[PDB]
Amino acid sequence: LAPGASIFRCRQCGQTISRRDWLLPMGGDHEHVVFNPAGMIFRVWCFSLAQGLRLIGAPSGEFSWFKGYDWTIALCGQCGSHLGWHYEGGSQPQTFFGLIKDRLAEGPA
Ligand SMILES: O=C1CC[C@@H](Oc2ccccc2)C(=O)N1
Ligand SMILES: [Zn+2]
Repeated sequence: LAPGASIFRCRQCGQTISRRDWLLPMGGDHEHVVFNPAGMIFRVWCFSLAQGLRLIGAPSGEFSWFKGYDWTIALCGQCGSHLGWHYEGGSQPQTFFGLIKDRLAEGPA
């Protein structure tokens, strides 16, 4: 009854992005802490599915945090906030989203 932790929205604008139900335990955990080559740390949650994003450019394998996957930058389709990455080109699953947990807001359906 009345769950308050069902939907993830863009923290900056409220755009609908994903659901707790769609969390994906990649390598046995949904949470992955990673750094980019600029040394920025991200707490990434893996989702099987997401919506309301805009995927920018073509995939790159360069410095992929997930073995066998190529990444594309995922912006909030509404406000342009960088919310994470779409991963593709791999196996089991072929694709998923790695979203930056602190750039989302969790709340009711
Ligand atoms: O899996 C990923 C996705 C983002 C990616 O960041 C950059 C990669 C190359 C150059 C600049 C940033 C990364 O390090 N790993
Ligand atoms: Zn947004």
